[PDB]
Amino acid sequence: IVNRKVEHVEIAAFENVDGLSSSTFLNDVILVHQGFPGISFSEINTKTKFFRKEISVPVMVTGMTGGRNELGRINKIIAEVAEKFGIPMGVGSQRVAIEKAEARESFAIVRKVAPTIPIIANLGMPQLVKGYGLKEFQDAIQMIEADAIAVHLNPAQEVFQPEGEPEYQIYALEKLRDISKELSVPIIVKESGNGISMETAKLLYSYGIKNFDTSGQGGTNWIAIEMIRDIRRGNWKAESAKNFLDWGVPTAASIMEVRYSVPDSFLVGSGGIRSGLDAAKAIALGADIAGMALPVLKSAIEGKESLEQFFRKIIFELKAAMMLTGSKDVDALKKTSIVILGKLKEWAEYRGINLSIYEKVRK
Amino acid sequence: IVNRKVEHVEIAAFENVDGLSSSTFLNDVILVHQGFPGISFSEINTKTKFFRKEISVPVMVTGMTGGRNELGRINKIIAEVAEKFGIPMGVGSQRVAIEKAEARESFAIVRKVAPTIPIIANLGMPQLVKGYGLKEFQDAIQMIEADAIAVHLNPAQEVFQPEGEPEYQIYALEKLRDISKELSVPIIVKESGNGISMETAKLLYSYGIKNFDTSGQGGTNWIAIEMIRDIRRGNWKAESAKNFLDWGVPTAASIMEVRYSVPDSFLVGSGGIRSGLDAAKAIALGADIAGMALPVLKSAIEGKESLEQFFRKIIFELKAAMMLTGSKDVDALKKTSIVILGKLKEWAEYRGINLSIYEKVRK
Amino acid sequence: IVNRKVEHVEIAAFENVDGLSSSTFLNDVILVHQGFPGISFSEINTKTKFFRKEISVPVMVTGMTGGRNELGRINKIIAEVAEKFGIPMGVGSQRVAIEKAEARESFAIVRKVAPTIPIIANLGMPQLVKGYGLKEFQDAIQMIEADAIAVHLNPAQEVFQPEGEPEYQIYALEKLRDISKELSVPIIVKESGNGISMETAKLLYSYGIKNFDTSGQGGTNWIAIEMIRDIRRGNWKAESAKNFLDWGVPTAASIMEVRYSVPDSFLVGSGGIRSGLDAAKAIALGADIAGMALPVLKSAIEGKESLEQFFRKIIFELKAAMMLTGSKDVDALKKTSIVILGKLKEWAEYRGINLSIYEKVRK
Amino acid sequence: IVNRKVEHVEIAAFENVDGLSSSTFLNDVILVHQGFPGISFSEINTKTKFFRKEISVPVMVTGMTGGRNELGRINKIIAEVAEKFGIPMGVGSQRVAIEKAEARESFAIVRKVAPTIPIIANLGMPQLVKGYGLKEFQDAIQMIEADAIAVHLNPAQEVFQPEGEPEYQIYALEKLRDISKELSVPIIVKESGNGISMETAKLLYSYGIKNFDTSGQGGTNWIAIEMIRDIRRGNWKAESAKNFLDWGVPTAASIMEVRYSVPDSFLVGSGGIRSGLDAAKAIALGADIAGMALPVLKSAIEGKESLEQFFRKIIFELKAAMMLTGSKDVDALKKTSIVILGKLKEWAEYRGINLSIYEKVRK
Amino acid sequence: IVNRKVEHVEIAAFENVDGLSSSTFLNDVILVHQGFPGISFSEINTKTKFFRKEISVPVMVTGMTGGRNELGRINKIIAEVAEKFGIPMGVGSQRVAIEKAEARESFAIVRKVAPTIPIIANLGMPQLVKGYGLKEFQDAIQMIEADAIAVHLNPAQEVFQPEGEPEYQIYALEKLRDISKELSVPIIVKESGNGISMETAKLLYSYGIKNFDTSGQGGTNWIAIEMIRDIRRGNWKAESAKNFLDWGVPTAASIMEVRYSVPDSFLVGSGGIRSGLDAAKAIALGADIAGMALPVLKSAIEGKESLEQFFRKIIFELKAAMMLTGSKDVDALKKTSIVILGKLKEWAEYRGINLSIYEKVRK
Ligand SMILES: Cc1cc2c(cc1C)N(C[C@H](O)[C@H](O)[C@H](O)COP(=O)(O)O)c1[nH]c(=O)[nH]c(=O)c1N2
Ligand SMILES: Cc1cc2c(cc1C)N(C[C@H](O)[C@H](O)[C@H](O)COP(=O)(O)O)c1[nH]c(=O)[nH]c(=O)c1N2
Ligand SMILES: Cc1cc2c(cc1C)N(C[C@H](O)[C@H](O)[C@H](O)COP(=O)(O)O)c1[nH]c(=O)[nH]c(=O)c1N2
Ligand SMILES: Cc1cc2c(cc1C)N(C[C@H](O)[C@H](O)[C@H](O)COP(=O)(O)O)c1[nH]c(=O)[nH]c(=O)c1N2
Ligand SMILES: Cc1cc2c(cc1C)N(C[C@H](O)[C@H](O)[C@H](O)COP(=O)(O)O)c1[nH]c(=O)[nH]c(=O)c1N2
Repeated sequence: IVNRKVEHVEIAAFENVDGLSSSTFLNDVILVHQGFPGISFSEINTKTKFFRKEISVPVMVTGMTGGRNELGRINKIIAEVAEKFGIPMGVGSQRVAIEKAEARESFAIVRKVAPTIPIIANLGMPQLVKGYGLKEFQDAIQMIEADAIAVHLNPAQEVFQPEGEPEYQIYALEKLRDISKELSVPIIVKESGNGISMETAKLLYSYGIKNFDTSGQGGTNWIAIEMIRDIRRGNWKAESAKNFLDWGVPTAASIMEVRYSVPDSFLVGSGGIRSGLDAAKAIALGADIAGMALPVLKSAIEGKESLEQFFRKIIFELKAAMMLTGSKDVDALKKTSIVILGKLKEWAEYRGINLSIYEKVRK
Repeated sequence: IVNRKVEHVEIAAFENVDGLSSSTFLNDVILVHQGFPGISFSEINTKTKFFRKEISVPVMVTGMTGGRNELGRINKIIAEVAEKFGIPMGVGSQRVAIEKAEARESFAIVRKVAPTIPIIANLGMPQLVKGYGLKEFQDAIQMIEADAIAVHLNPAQEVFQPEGEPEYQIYALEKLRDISKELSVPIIVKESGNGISMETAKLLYSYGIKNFDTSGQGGTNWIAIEMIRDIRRGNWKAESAKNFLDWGVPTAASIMEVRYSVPDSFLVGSGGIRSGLDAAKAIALGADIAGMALPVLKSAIEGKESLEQFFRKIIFELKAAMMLTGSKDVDALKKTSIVILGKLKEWAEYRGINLSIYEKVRK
Repeated sequence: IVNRKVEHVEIAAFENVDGLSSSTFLNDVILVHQGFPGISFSEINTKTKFFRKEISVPVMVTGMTGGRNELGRINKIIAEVAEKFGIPMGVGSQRVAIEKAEARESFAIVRKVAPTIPIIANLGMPQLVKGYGLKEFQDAIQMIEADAIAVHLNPAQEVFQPEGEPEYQIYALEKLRDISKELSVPIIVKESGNGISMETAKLLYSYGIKNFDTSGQGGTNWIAIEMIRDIRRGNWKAESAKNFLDWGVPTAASIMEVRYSVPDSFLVGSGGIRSGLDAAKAIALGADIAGMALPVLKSAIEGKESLEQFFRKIIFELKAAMMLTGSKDVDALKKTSIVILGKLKEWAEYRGINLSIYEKVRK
Repeated sequence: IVNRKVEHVEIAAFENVDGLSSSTFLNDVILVHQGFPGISFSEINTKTKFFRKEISVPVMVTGMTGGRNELGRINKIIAEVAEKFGIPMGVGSQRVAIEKAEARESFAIVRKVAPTIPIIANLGMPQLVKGYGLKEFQDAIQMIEADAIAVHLNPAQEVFQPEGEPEYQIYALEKLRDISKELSVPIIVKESGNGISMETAKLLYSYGIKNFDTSGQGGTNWIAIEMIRDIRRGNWKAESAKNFLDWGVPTAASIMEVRYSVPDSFLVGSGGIRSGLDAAKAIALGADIAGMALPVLKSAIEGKESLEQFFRKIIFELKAAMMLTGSKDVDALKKTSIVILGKLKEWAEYRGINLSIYEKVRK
Repeated sequence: IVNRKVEHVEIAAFENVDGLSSSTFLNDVILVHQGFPGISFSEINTKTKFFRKEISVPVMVTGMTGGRNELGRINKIIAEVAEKFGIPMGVGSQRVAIEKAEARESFAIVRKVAPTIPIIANLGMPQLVKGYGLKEFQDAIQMIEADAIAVHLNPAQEVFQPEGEPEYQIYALEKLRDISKELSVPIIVKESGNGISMETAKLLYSYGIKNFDTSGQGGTNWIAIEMIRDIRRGNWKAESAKNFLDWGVPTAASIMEVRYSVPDSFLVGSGGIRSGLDAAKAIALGADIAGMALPVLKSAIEGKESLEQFFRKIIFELKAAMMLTGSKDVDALKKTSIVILGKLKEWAEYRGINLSIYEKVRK
């Protein structure tokens, strides 16, 4: 509590950037109550598959950090709790540990304290245009004995950074498609707060990507975070960032767009998942699991007991929503009755998402 | 800073008239975020055609002023900055310069400091019913070696002015049609804050006019400006003007209406364009270029450095929206995916704009 | 200013009952602006027919009062101004003057100071329920040399009266149909603030009534007026009236319902008409004439000059809406382009108003 | 209603400058209610002396305008109503009419329609600073057969003028003392919205001035008026004027300061007098007469009838305050019981106004 | 605009810490307006003495920064503008430059571009408790050829720092008294936002300090700044700092306390001076000169022209206050009439500041 944290963690944890001027559109999704659930709360089974492993609840912690000692302390807390609950955990970008051996332990610690759960490696898509490839993926994976690797897209954050220029030439996907052949674990492509559209999902699927993490708008606003970095430097790009605070595909729309355009994908619904009711909605809408990042960071900073109480609350809320929809298991929740209203309805109509066909696909 | 400005400039620059009680409907248009853009920021090309010239960015400054020394100094600042950025500039109505030789310099200064960019001349449609014709158009054009001439429509402003009566007999378009035959440059017909409908666009097109500048409601509210002139005179028309503050076709609806009804038009989207994101929206919706007047005037009054900063910000915001839609160039932006929601969707439905065919036409 | 007025006039003029918790739905109707109107302001012709007479402007003052000296003074003001402007005027219910000779002059004064315009007699439907018949109708007409007689429906007001029991049995319409055979002037059936539905209009038309005045919700709220009378008496019906403050067909929807269900009707659009723009919207939507009551009462109380200024304002606003839709005359305004949005659109869709056929019917 | 008014009249009448960010402190003065007044309403006598004449009510209209035709029309309205009510009227500064013969009639009209009441000429102190002398003072008096001449102080307004440099050297008071020797009528020195302090009153009294008009803060805010002129010119002095909007001695404190420091003065209490109750408070606090300017201007603009209703209201409110303090005449109101509270009390204590002796002085 | 600033400068310039939950009490001080000033604006003389030099205006820029290249750039701007306006400038703490030769140039540059005005060096009282002695003071003075050195007190900022333990033992004052013997320039002791009380002023004067800078609460809130640094680190001291946001002696009360307790002091009135009227109030209350820091930093960050404009406004506001109190020079302003009200009057009463004697002392 004396030394400063890296600036992006300092801002995410302590500034007003969660859902700032943005929306998941989850308020436009209603799960229909069943006054006769047909199940017992104690029979509800929240187990599900995550590649070759079984996990205890259809939630994951998505990648955030690593690379300095204090960041390894936060990673260790999150991993210990994730191991206890049987939930998968992604790490943050491993680029610093690829570059510097001293940064490695703040990632490897995760696997030491969480030997059984799925652990998910992380590198950013622009690194593929800047020299990273098969070897650096394998290094990231072996560092934490990962069961998958996430490749993140963050062009909106990069456009509004004080220095910088997003680079997403098609060569990156050509290289990723090559790497996907040689890796021993699956690739998931995720956004970083601005969501995945049907066009992007279909382009990724054409290069062999089958696993996606929506990371839609409505949760951590990385455009807001770069706006605050720009404010702190007296950088005029801050006022430009302000005009883009509601840029991106809202999480509920991105889950519908990826499930509809890639019906057989393995889909993580994330970006603004803050309760187990949000998690249930994301699954019923079409995700296979719900992901969360910021609220886990905030609770882990408060400490291990805070984070265990956080997962207790999320799991309770998910099971309440399953009980009150008569969903005895995760498969039943994916098929349960919903109502779609409001702006989400209008988004799907304009985008050509024929709801009857949608309903069949999501199940 | 001692002498009063002309009354309409004083009010537009310093009273609350920008979007007063009115709306562009641009908030109902969303550009769909592409988390894999397929391009590098440094590859984005914003060049586009403006008649026989290329311009650097698909934006123009539309006509505002001229005719007095202090107005000449604002024109000179705006023209030097436009020249430096490679953007077209319209001047304000040249009627006073046609009438008085001493008023000419405050228009001509534009072409002196901006020898390369397109410069657009300006006369009012009602002058055509009051003796102006071919010679006065040629004179307006020669005064600034213009590349085009804008003919403005402002009946709403004229209805509420303390004095006066709009005159828009069809003879004006008969005369404009004859003129267009003899002129060496194209004619653009523009509104002045209340927008172009399908009926107006089709009537103009039927007299040979193919170049339109929407100047929709949502930006400078000229009904509110005359309301303020009437308030200042103790004139009761002020309360009637109040009842019409939201009169007009909103800029986004007018861009759709003109593009749908006149698919081969060259279309400036203006009226309440206040960021490069608004500009990108207007182009994606169907415009060829985005036009701005009031914010350029306010920054030019602050000075040359303020207006250079203003254009740097608009350009950066337009490039951010192109980067985040995967639009490598202006042609790509015109075909990028959008969502239309809300009142703009209801407007297009009632007006018979078949969205399937809309999407095809805008591209 | 020393003696109290009759209670319903005192409440209407001075309590907050105009539009209380109620809506005309006119905000959902947009008149499409035409930047090239095709006319000059001075050629606009506002003349129209009202039965066998021509009137100067398509607006009428609907019935409000009469029956005491002070009410006769307000009637004289309204009538002299109406005569000067060439606009028709209805009087308030003539029941008291049928009952008492001393109450006659406060009605007859209207024809004395207004010899040329149309003057519309008034009796309530509940008087036909109670045995008024042909002679009392003839006497109401003769008293003011009326050009028509309006029969008002006010069941909502009657239900919430401290004393009240409305009776609206079908034999009253049998009596009215018999009476219509023997009168020299046409009958108009109007509501009193809660609007005419398609069922009510079709029922009235089946008994021979062809002239209707909507008197929809959104203007004077007569449920609110009786709520206030109940409050002043410590009567618990006030809380019940509160629950009905938004009861009734909104003016814009009643115009649509009557014009669609009775396409040949002569239709006054009234209830909450408060500007010339509201008047123009009522006519473009399907009315022949716009009617107003409360704002005329409030201005007449202020005095003759205040009421002349009031009409000047309404007329100017109507002509501005005509000018800015390119409507050279009232017939053109009836066919001008509009947009219907919002709740009005949903109301019409649910009620089976096929908008295509609506547009044809209204013109 | 078509030509613009002179700028300071346009701003005063129609912008929000009455009491802007300023206070009369009259809310800190309570007149003690007397439940047994000892008089009947009809015996109240409001007559008082104004120099050699008797006036009907202890109120005057203070100087505002003149010098153009339209300003002459407002002066004629005020003067005819003042003559009808028996109240004195001052004219606005006569500088323009001293400079230009064509501007004379807009002042002289006052004496033509008001032959009997006191009429007070007006010139500014800055004219004495600039070499106006005895003949220009005599000419200002003769122009309207004035009964007195007011010399106004307006340094605060002059400091914030776009153009301004106030000069208030002691030789002007030497000139004024010389002039006073040779005039046939008395001089009143008044402020212009920022109030007379004890230092200023004692300095003026040392040069022979015995008649003062407080013109304190809380009413028309002339710093605010010049702030608005600076805003309209894009002049940065506007922000400085903003910081001074509450500069000056509040009217109630200026009445106390002048009556205490100059106990034999003839004292007009003005600045923010807006009701007959404010007028009665000013007199009970120590003024001889209450003066008003802005509300008279606003009512005269409305018309003769509006200004007659205005005076009827002020007079009735004054007589109600006289009745309810048991004050049968103006002398009694001057001695009636009051309470001083709040900031006014603290102001007086800090300024060394021994309230015991204050009560004796005021009476 | 790309690299981060040092954290205290980032927070002060761009977070909401000016006057946060604190008050100068300057709103309780009124300068009495003089409607006959007795002077001309052009004759007002703002020159005054600052030790052995004459300065152009009685305002100084107090110490803020230096020690890194970007901090040297801001110092260069402030010193160039200060030299232009003839106003003294203090630098920020020189500790880093005593420690590291590379940090010297970012202070020295001040004397290079400002060869004439008074420059004031700066070290903290905590360096005397640690270890600094005569040579390090001499070195700070020679580094910039200073005309005086300020020694700052900042115990409240130190208490709330994430790492802090303030130490203010009396041997530091013994050391300062010994150093003062051997310096060739005077020492000023200043606070840093929490004000100087009569106890602290008397204690300092007993060790030979004769020059003081109040730096009261109401301006830059350094407990707020440390509160935000604590929030950024997740440090629970932030909630404790919250409870102390309004800790300290308000600037106006600190000026009265130090002038009353040390009547012969040379006194800078600072902490929340934001306009020339604030500056005038501080001088009239008892200060010799008014000091500012934060608004100078914010303008310097915008650029040299912004800073020049900021000083033009301050000087104009000061001269307006001088003009409107009839104060021909600074000595006159120091004796001009005031009113003290409200909490400031209560504070002085409770603290035994006999206002009679106060008046005499301040003059
Ligand atoms: C502090 C912190 C840091 C990072 C992130 C987030 C946070 C809060 N996120 C993005 C994260 O995985 C997730 O996609 C978004 O934050 C949206 O989910 P939430 O709204 O936060 O639940 C992230 N994403 C990733 O792929 N690589 C990483 O290095 C990081 N770093
Ligand atoms: C002060 C000023 C003056 C003018 C205008 C505007 C302003 C702000 N505009 C209309 C302008 O070109 C534009 O169509 C509208 O103002 C809408 O765009 P903005 O919302 O202002 O960006 C205008 N247009 C025109 O064709 N001739 C002209 O003389 C003027 N004068
Ligand atoms: C004071 C007053 C008195 C009456 C009325 C109204 C008012 C305000 N109205 C109803 C009126 O004609 C009209 O239908 C409604 O008031 C709705 O129009 P406005 O919203 O008032 O313009 C009414 N109508 C009627 O047919 N006979 C009448 O006696 C009266 N009395
Ligand atoms: C429109 C207008 C114009 C003038 C003024 C006022 C107004 C409103 N006032 C000042 C006026 O006499 C009076 O002292 C102040 O306005 C304060 O009183 P009110 O608050 O306005 O009642 C003013 N006074 C003066 O002595 N000579 C003048 O020429 C004018 N001009
Ligand atoms: C960014 C910045 C940094 C510094 C300061 C201020 C600011 C704004 N201040 C305190 C400054 O001199 C002054 O006493 C207080 O800020 C109060 O005055 P203002 O309210 O800021 O005008 C300060 N004082 C000091 O003696 N040595 C220093 O190093 C600094 N550093």
